[PDB]
Amino acid sequence: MKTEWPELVGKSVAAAKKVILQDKPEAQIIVLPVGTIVTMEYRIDRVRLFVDKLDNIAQVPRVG
Repeated sequence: MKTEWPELVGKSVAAAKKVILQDKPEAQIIVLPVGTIVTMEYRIDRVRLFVDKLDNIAQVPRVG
């Protein structure tokens, strides 16, 4: 189980989702502005995409 996609930093949401869904077809993908405060709960189904103001991936996407 691959759980992180560092190679997607700087990519658009559209591009990132295409790669993630190949690896984890039933992923629950949520998009949030980078810096958003989140809780510590671990959700194995989820992959949060933290984006910058240009709508590009700003932090390494990971399961959780």
